[PDB]
Amino acid sequence: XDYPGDYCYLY
Amino acid sequence: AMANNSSVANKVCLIVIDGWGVSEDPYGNAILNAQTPVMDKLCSGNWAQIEAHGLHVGLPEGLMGNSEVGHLNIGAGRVIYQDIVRINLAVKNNKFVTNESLVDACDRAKNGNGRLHLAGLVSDGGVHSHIDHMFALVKAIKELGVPELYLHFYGDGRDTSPNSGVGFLEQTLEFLEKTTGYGKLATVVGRYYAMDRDNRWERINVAYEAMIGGVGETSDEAGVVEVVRKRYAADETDEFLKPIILQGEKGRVQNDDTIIFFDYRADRMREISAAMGMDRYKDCNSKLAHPSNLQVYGMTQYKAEFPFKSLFPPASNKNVLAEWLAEQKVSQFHCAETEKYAHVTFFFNGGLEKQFEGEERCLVPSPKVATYDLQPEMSAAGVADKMIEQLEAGTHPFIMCNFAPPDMVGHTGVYEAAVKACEATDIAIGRIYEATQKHGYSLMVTADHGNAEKMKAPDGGKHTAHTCYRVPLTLSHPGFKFVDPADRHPALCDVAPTVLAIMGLPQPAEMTGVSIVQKIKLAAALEHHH
Ligand SMILES: [Cl-]
Ligand SMILES: [Mg+2]
Ligand SMILES: [Mn+2]
Ligand SMILES: [Zn+2]
Repeated sequence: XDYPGDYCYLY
Repeated sequence: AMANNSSVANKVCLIVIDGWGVSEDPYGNAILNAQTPVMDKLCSGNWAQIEAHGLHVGLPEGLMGNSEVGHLNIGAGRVIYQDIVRINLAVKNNKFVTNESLVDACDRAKNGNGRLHLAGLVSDGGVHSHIDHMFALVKAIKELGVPELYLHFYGDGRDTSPNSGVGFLEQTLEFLEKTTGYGKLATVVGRYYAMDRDNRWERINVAYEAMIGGVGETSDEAGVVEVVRKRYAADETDEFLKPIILQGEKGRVQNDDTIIFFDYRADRMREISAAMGMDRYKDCNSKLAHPSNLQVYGMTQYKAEFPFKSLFPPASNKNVLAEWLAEQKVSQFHCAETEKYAHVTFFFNGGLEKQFEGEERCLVPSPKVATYDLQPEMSAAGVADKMIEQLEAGTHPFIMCNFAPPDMVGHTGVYEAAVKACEATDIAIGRIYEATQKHGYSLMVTADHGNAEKMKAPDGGKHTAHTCYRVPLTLSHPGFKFVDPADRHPALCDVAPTVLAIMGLPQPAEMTGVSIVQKIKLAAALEHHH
């Protein structure tokens, strides 16, 4: 959630 | 309102259905089986089916879509490449050698004491890092001519099996000796110590003291695999490896050294990197002197509050649709119920908390029930009510909403509730459509990814996940026809450019998606002439 494309965007 | 509201050629209402994919298989398909007369008509004739998963939305191949990536890509009019995909492209296309921050770090070492360090999780886990990236960094650092390079190997055993580290170690030693003939392994320590994220600074200190002062077991290239095997025989696995120290003092992080962390996942890099590159070394409470004048680089941004340069800093994401409308002095309206409010704000606007000039927001409370299968219509009716009021007012040339039920009820895995969720959503869409025709808006309906079209696994069990199916893109304006891009399937990155084309507005250079409509007149000229 901290920047667009970080690891949370995988889910 | 905003000064240029009347410059638009067409006012657009964009509906983003959450979790509504296009699948012809009727088994467990709550959309097909639900009564959906409105979408049955909107998804006929001139409509499109666009991709919302995998590389089409910047995610690794084969990965289902989701609400965060989906609203991001719809809002941005470009593919935002997820870290893994982005870095892998850089490795494939030999772009590390010209990476601005990597060149910066190598220039610092070369203009300084010549000494550079690589530190991260060494395995093929791919959750926090990948060994392939570390190998690519070593080859680029060599080509860039850095005098001295040391590797600090963090043992995994969590994203890979607990005894695989010896293999990654063997791979690394051979890569350094035979493939590059350049670079030296300096430390091995388990991620339990190096990669804590719970403010257990006594664990960080074990890794810190290994790197700074060589506190650990002395070994060398010839002996280190055997040390690890002895650790394994004593039930000390990769995640928990106590420090092993190679190269002696020269391999420690010393005054004036430069250090790159290669993990791309920030959460477990924050502590060790702040210990090295800021003031959190105090928290380690070590008797060792902290080296002066270190510079720290991260593979990605670990915290905005850190001074560290990043090899792959965040996509700037300038001129997403919401920023671009404001720059064009066109006002806008974003509406969702509680469960998807972040998605129509933070995520749609580019993955940050920013509200642009002229942007009006509307939150509709989601129902207070234990689980949403108990009220499958959720608050779709309220969202439609708020959109209809904006259509009647005519204030905003671009309005958009989210409909939550298909996704949120889909996650309960209750098929009959999912059917009702889709029926209520279709009713709401119909009411918005009638209002757009009355009040002079063009309606476009899409989705952020699928879900409710697949409620059953093949064995008959519940399917509670998003999908890889395409999503619809509809358009009520009969002056345009859909046309696919030349070289790829259409995708969520094409929605915003298409909106702008219909609205008669310019497309910013930062939107590298393409409009996937064509005016009939222009298609007619292209036909009769080409
Ligand atoms: Cl960008
Ligand atoms: Mg149906
Ligand atoms: Mn979901
Ligand atoms: Zn979603």
